[PDB]
Amino acid sequence: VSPSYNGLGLTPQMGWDNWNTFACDVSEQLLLDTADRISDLGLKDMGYKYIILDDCWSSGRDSDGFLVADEQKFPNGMGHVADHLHNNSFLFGMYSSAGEYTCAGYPGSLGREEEDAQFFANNRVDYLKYDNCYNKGQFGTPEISYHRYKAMSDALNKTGRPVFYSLCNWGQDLTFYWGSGIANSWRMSGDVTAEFTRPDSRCPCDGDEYDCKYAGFHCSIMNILNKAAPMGQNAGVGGWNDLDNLEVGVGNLTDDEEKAHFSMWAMVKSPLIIGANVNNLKASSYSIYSQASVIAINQDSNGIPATRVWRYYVSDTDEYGQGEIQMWSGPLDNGDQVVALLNGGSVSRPMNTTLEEIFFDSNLGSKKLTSTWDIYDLWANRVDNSTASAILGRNKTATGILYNATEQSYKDGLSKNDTRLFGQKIGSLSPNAILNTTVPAHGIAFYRLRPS
Amino acid sequence: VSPSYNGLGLTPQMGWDNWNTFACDVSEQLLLDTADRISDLGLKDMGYKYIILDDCWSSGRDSDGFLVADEQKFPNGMGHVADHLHNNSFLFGMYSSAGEYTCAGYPGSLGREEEDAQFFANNRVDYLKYDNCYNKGQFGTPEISYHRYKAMSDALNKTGRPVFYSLCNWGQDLTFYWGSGIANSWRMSGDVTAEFTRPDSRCPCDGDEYDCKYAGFHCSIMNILNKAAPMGQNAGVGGWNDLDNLEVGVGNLTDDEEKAHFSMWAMVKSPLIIGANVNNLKASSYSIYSQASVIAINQDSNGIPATRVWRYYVSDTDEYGQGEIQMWSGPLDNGDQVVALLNGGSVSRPMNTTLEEIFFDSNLGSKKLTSTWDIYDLWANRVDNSTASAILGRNKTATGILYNATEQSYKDGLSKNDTRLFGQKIGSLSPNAILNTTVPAHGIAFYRLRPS
Amino acid sequence: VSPSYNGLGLTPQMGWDNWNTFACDVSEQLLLDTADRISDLGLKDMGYKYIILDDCWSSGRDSDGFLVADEQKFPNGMGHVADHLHNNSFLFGMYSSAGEYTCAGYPGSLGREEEDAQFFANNRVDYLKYDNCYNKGQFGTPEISYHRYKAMSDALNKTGRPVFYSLCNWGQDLTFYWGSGIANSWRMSGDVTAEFTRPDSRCPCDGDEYDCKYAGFHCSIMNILNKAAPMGQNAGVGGWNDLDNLEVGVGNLTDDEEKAHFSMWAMVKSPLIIGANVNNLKASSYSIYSQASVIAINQDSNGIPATRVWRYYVSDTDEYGQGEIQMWSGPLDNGDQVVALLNGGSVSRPMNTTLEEIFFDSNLGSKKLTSTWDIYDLWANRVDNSTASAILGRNKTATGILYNATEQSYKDGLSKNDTRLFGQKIGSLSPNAILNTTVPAHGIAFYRLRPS
Amino acid sequence: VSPSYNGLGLTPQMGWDNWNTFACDVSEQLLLDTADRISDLGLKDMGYKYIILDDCWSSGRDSDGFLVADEQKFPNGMGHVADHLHNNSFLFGMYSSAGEYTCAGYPGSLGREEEDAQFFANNRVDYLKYDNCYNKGQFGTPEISYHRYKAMSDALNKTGRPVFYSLCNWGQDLTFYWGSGIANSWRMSGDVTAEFTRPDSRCPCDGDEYDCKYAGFHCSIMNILNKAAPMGQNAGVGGWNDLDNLEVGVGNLTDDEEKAHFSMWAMVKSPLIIGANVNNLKASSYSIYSQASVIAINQDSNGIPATRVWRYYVSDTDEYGQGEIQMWSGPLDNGDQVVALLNGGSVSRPMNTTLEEIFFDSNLGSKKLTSTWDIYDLWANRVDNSTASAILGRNKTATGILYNATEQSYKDGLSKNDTRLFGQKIGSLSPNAILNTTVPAHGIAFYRLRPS
Ligand SMILES: *[C@@H]1O[C@H](CO)[C@@H](O)[C@H](O[C@@H]2O[C@H](CO)[C@@H](O)[C@H](O)[C@H]2NC(C)=O)[C@H]1NC(C)=O
Ligand SMILES: *[C@@H]1O[C@H](CO)[C@@H](O)[C@H](O[C@@H]2O[C@H](CO)[C@@H](O)[C@H](O)[C@H]2NC(C)=O)[C@H]1NC(C)=O
Ligand SMILES: *[C@@H]1O[C@H](CO)[C@@H](O)[C@H](O[C@@H]2O[C@H](CO)[C@@H](O)[C@H](O)[C@H]2NC(C)=O)[C@H]1NC(C)=O
Ligand SMILES: *[C@@H]1O[C@H](CO)[C@@H](O)[C@H](O[C@@H]2O[C@H](CO)[C@@H](O)[C@H](O)[C@H]2NC(C)=O)[C@H]1NC(C)=O
Ligand SMILES: *[C@@H]1O[C@H](CO)[C@@H](O)[C@H](O)[C@H]1NC(C)=O
Ligand SMILES: *[C@@H]1O[C@H](CO)[C@@H](O)[C@H](O)[C@H]1NC(C)=O
Ligand SMILES: *[C@@H]1O[C@H](CO)[C@@H](O)[C@H](O)[C@H]1NC(C)=O
Ligand SMILES: *[C@@H]1O[C@H](CO)[C@@H](O)[C@H](O)[C@H]1NC(C)=O
Ligand SMILES: *[C@@H]1O[C@H](CO)[C@@H](O)[C@H](O)[C@H]1NC(C)=O
Ligand SMILES: *[C@@H]1O[C@H](CO)[C@@H](O)[C@H](O)[C@H]1NC(C)=O
Ligand SMILES: *[C@@H]1O[C@H](CO)[C@@H](O)[C@H](O)[C@H]1NC(C)=O
Ligand SMILES: *[C@@H]1O[C@H](CO)[C@@H](O)[C@H](O)[C@H]1NC(C)=O
Ligand SMILES: *[C@@H]1O[C@H](CO)[C@@H](O)[C@H](O)[C@H]1NC(C)=O
Ligand code: NA
Ligand code: NA
Repeated sequence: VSPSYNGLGLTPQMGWDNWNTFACDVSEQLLLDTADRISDLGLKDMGYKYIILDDCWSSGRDSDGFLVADEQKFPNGMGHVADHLHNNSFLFGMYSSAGEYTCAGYPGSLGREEEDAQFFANNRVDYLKYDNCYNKGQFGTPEISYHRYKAMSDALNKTGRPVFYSLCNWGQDLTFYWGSGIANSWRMSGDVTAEFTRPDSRCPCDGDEYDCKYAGFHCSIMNILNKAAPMGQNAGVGGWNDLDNLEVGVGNLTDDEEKAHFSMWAMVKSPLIIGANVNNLKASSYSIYSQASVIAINQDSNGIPATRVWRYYVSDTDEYGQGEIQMWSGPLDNGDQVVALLNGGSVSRPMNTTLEEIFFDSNLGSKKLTSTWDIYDLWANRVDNSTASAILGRNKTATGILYNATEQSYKDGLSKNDTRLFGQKIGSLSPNAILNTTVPAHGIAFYRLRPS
Repeated sequence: VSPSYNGLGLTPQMGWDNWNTFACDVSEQLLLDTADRISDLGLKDMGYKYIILDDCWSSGRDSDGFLVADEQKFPNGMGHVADHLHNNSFLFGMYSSAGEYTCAGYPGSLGREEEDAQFFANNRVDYLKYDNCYNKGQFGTPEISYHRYKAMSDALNKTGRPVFYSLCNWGQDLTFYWGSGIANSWRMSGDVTAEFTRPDSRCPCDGDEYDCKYAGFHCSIMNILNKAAPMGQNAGVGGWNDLDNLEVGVGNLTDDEEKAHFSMWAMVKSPLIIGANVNNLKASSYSIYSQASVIAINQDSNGIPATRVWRYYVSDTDEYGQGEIQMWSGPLDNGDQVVALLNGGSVSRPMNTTLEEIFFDSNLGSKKLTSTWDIYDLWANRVDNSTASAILGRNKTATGILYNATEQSYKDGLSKNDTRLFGQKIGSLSPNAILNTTVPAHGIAFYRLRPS
Repeated sequence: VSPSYNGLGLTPQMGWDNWNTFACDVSEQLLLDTADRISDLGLKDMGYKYIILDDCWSSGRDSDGFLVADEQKFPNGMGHVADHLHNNSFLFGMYSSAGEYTCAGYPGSLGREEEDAQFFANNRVDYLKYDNCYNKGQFGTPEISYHRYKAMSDALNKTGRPVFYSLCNWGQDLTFYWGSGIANSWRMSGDVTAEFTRPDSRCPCDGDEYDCKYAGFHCSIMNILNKAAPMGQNAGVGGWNDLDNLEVGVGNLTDDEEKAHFSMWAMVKSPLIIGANVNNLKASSYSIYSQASVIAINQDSNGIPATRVWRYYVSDTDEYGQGEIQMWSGPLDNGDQVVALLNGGSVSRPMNTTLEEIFFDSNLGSKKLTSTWDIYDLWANRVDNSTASAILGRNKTATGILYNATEQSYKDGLSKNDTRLFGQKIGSLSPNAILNTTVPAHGIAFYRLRPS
Repeated sequence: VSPSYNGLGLTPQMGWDNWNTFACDVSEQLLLDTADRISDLGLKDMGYKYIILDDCWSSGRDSDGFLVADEQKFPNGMGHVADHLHNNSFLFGMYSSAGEYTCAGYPGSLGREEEDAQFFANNRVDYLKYDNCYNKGQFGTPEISYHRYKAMSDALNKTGRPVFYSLCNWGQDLTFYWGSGIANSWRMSGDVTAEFTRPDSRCPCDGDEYDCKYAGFHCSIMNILNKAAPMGQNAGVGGWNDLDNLEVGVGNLTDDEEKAHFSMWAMVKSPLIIGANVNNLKASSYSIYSQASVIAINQDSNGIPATRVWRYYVSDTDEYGQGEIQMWSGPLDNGDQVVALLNGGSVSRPMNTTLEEIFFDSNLGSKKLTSTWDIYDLWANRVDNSTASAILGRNKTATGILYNATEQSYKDGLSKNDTRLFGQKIGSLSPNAILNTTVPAHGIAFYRLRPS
């Protein structure tokens, strides 16, 4: 534990980034249309408040060496986009790289940190995603990467404008060890893709290689979760591990795959940044993003990432030879416990645990192991495909259907025993007894345990 | 071999640390009540003399930048705690981190070494445990970690007050190579836990990964012993490998597990720091901590860590799939040999060795291989559960029961053939013959060999 | 993506280097005789335009510390060789090492970069191959190797003469990450040899060890391709991965082995540098080097290295126990796709794929997966052994037989639907259908897919 | 290739070091008695000319900070020992460490290089073995270790006295890459021990881990040879890989084990430093050290370490589970080839090769593969146990029995077809035919091939 370095990131950030679905094809209009949609779907008031403009936004630098926004894409400048966002209670995120160029080859901020931070503050930006392309050999040890990322941390501080600082160096040089003192979150892997298990030659480090020398990209969901597993102990209030944008509503993930993915990102206290096109978002994916019960886990006050209790490889493997099952467990601020039974195997299987496994650091005879716990299904009462379809088609309003965190914070809701934040009680677990469930292929049993 | 850098640590340190059982809930009263108990149990006069106050003791820094003790927890200042300790023939240990913050998020000493060392000397501290949380990217190579730890070594020297300097950087950047010239001991792994074999996702480096890039914590007893195995050659008089505080009397280790753990920590010349709550210590655990014969191994003059002679995996595995058997052997200053037959398997098994294996660096026809050796059981004559229970319940005194090392040092005792320091002769081993014993699951046969 | 650092290497370089076949036995006469032959074979006008003089060319340094060409080997100086080359529309490459000495022990350029770059510019050199022998400990981290290679990059820039800068540090210290900002290409492995699969003790890093600490040499074709596989994502316009000179026409590779080797080097956008003796080049090898269709892949505008889609080990292993099969796929600027079915096994086998695998980053229902694609065999219409033998024996001219890229660029040819650049249409692949072929041992099916 | 940095080490050094058999118990008398014995046994005139005094020779430093020889062990100073050695045509070696202390805890030379080099030159020393104990964190990257070893290289040069500079840093930080420009030889592993295969917990890096982070010691013969295998390419005239002192005549190696060990150290161009006590040396070991034919391999002019052609694990394993077979081959300056068939398995086995395997870098149809080669057994005509026993017992003189390299160099002897340097012709190997032999357990077939 340490205080937040800048007072921000007291819980992981939530929002949306245009990259997965728009790439370099960005504009003021795109950003504001999306923001309007995120507001109208009631997703903004669930906490998805950072509208993060990614790469390809600039056209070069002026005679003073200042970044210039592309005037075709942003005819009114960036500050004007910020103003529209702020006027609808959004926060505005922008992008650069700690290199000569950005990943798409636009002007990068390496050695230009003071001017570039100043540009972002002049344009009323609230968040910076800060990449690792073209870093001119300034990597390879913790100390060199730390000083490069600190250069922009300090420059942003110098502006006097609070900026949520999001590192994007893919875990390179053990970022989880040094991120907290200079940043609010850090990517800890190469880019995720809409694949649950698929090994990819562009992502050469497997799930056990958390200290990876070629982060790459097109890393699968499970590859990234596995990399993140040991890293929870180095995250907490003010500084989070970042498992990359959610692929919910992107590509061809099954409903089970999307539930597993959203639930596990929540449970490890990853940022929850929508990667989908919200104006081209299907019903099942929308109700995943809108599951208040799961977001409440992610937004637990004094948040602690959950711990992987066990992992076993199974003979039920998919088309790519992949198949493993995992149990995760983690404390919650009100005294409850989050439990995940994760079936990464190719077939539906029964999955089981006990209080001894769930309360993994509790001694025999402790009050946690001696007590009875009520099991709540965190996926109960999800917005059904019909209501979701109605809301997306603008025939129904999200107001009164989705939980409004702006009106009543997750903390306050949990205190008042709000049904929408706990899911449904489905039973109880006593000492000596076992919790048994059937878990779909590439799916999850996601529970909140409460003292009876 | 090299001289002790500061004249201290001529044998490994012994004492107690409040962390395992009290965490941040510390006070003067806790410290003095515990110290009184350690004195009264006769554990102080066995050599357990460092009372080490861990994290969470400070409240901030004053207008001069000096550390301030929490005045609620320490109403009289730290120097007053030291005075009480010294008046009962104890030594006083304190804690900081070579980082911006301590592990629990209190003020750290990085870049503040001169003031902080001065604070400790002003408060009459005799020992510093010096952590590795929040190190601001100052790790990753031997040279950078060495200079950070040297900064505090030098600062402590500058005060003129002798301070036993205990490194806590978890082996990071090959500490065993550089610790000796600037420190008296160094942690060589992530934190131990009360588990004999259990792999843990928070401790991602297995037993063979001595050069680990994510030390983590909740590492099992065997995981840490295995990591330590190759490191014995880089320890000795003045500078020791530190396998973390003893879990004897903590959690739910079996009696065999606690004997194996205490015996192996002694045998590799780890510090022997009680991790138990001494005012909530069970009988079997108390008599483990009080085994004079085993402490005498640890406190051998001109101490040499023992060497692992062999390791084999066995089919008898526990609930976590773990099972291995090991033989260790090491020289003792008086010419005797310590031998350990370690059964990490899940079932009781017969275990065997010969003089050739025991005296692993002796040539055929050498006088060690040609001679007959008397076998002594170092666990013979342990304080029985009844006497231990009586002493702990304050119905019997430890005086005249436990060995008094203050009255007569371990060195002197061994010279005078003191029965309490050798255990019981159980037989002899001749050339060509084999030593056979039955060793309990997760247990040990721990012997001292003497020339007949 | 980033712009070319110096405006060169817009596509990978093509040419010839004397090393494989002449070693230190070089002279003006050798160079000009070879160049005449490369011109007359029509290989120059296919794009093989860099005549690269390798090691052993100098005799020492003069009283000013300037490099001196060996006056026995180069009686007229180097600039005179350049002039002859330029007068036949060739470009001239030379060699040094970023060390005290070159690999063969001649004067190296480390700490002498300004003078040596000046020497090369004074002698009208167009290309520098820059080795990594005898680097005086200046390696081990990205930052140190980057600064050493940057020293010569800057020195060459200072001369004002455009020089194509080719790194030869064998991938050491993750060159693919830092090469682009200071160089046009970088060797990414130890030296290739004329072996398709053979493990060699002089090349201790296997195919999966892309981050290798002892690059070595005598690395097999497949060893180097495997190392290169994850690296494609860090290559592109202006800066390429270099898989070493082609062994086509060197040693005893089969015709299938040479086709696989040439096709895969083309497909990953490696430089295509002839390693053969062109005055001692056999017919089958000549027609491999002259396959316009395959060169057009390598010289695709806005070039993207292909991606390895899958790799499986097979039971059909060669004399060295090696056997694997691979599928590669990559985009082409005009919208076509290159597909490679690679049979590294010891026997001829059927090989298969689908549109879903070929278009690996396309979603179900996308227009690429829903469309029908015409399959073109890129090895169709290769110059037959008879015509090749006739041309090599100076009985037939290459004019009107080999494609003339000087007359009409690869880009322009592809636009005009030139038959010589596409191979032969052999069928079509529809959704849901499978592409089936038989692939010879150590051979390849190499296709261009075009929308029907 | 590069020139020798200082003109020395044109072939690997030969001599003797007192450590293995005398440890810290050294004196002038020991050194001169041993030297007299090495002279009288005719071993000096075979090339064993460096008498290397190891650790524990000093008593401290004087008021000027100069090293002081222990006046009890060296009553006349070191220069006087040098004079006696030089007067019997020996060269004198001494020892320090690139650390605060030597390995045995005597004064080390780190930061004292100028004075210490001066001390050695003042005392007429010809050779320095320069250790790596207590290096004060100055390791971990190539650059830091290189600069530490360069500091003493430069200091020795500054004295103006030629000193053969022998590195002893156990291969740490890839010494084979940077040793040549500053030193004549470099240890490339932790200390050898008199075990042919035995894995040891004190030597945690196995045979494949050439880039080892804990070199350790008690490494077996095969462990060290395996580590050395890829390193041959970075050795040659002026700078050699050092596989540690020979264990021939030390401990309990079989005669086959000692022949394999001596032959392989010769063949890879390791230094050949006698580790035995020459006044307590058995007959079989003496005739191993005196095999002129094998020394001639090691002392080949323009020496090239041999290459491991293949390695296979066998089911015939020893008490430690070890068993592998290897073939090595290497060029010799006169055009001959050295071939080793190495049987590391537990039983006698037939071993076979062909000209294609022997001449591993030769193309089919080359003159080496098309020619017939005479096979010479390099172990033929070894001094029999009787003659050896007679010489050692001072009943026979070595003069006229052992080859005298002082009288006639190895180069000259080979030119004159001297029978003593070639062994005995036992047959011939033709194209298409196989060389078949039976090789004893842990033994070797060691051949020189000559064109018929
Ligand atoms: C995944 O594949 C499904 C078919 O299984 C496909 O329908 C999705 O693409 C989306 O299809 C929608 C048709 O109802 C269409 O309206 C939408 O534009 C389209 N999305 C895109 C980006 O083309 C695939 N998943 C996704 C989210 O693309
Ligand atoms: C391990 O579990 C045992 C039961 O097998 C449990 O009794 C121990 O906890 C201790 O129990 C004592 C009851 O006699 C009690 O007096 C003591 O307070 C309690 N310890 C703690 C810290 O709660 C468990 N081991 C330990 C040492 O905690
Ligand atoms: C590979 O081995 C073949 C035999 O299978 C051999 O012929 C090649 O060497 C070349 O042989 C030619 C005979 O027609 C000869 O003219 C040529 O000089 C010779 N090459 C060399 C360098 O000696 C072998 N391959 C190669 C390309 O060397
Ligand atoms: C290895 O073991 C053999 C027995 O197999 C033993 O004899 C050797 O020790 C040497 O024995 C000699 C007896 O003839 C004796 O003269 C000699 O001093 C002794 N060596 C030492 C150092 O004690 C063993 N090998 C060696 C070379 O020690
Ligand atoms: C935002 O609202 C403020 C009123 O609070 C107004 O002054 C400003 O013009 C608005 N900007 C935009 C772009 O809507
Ligand atoms: C700048 O840094 C200081 C911490 O040193 C902090 O108090 C302040 O909030 C920071 N300001 C901004 C704008 O982040
Ligand atoms: C909602 O639709 C998704 C597919 O988009 C499907 O997987 C899931 O089963 C549906 N849930 C319901 C309400 O049946
Ligand atoms: C300080 O260092 C010197 C060694 O240089 C030593 O003599 C002295 O004992 C040290 N003092 C303390 C208080 O540790
Ligand atoms: C002492 O009690 C422990 C349990 O606390 C038990 O394991 C052990 O067997 C007992 N020893 C005796 C004296 O029987
Ligand atoms: C030198 O560098 C600059 C880029 O800073 C570039 O504009 C110019 O083309 C370079 N000149 C040469 C000769 O490469
Ligand atoms: C051309 O010759 C090569 C051998 O050099 C052979 O492998 C191949 O089959 C031949 N191709 C033709 C035209 O048959
Ligand atoms: C010192 O170094 C130079 C090489 O710079 C060399 O010429 C000379 O021989 C060296 N002298 C000694 C004594 O090694
Ligand atoms: C010489 O003696 C050794 C044992 O010291 C033995 O291994 C070898 O067989 C003997 N050689 C002869 C001449 O038989
Ligand atoms: Na507007
Ligand atoms: Na004398």
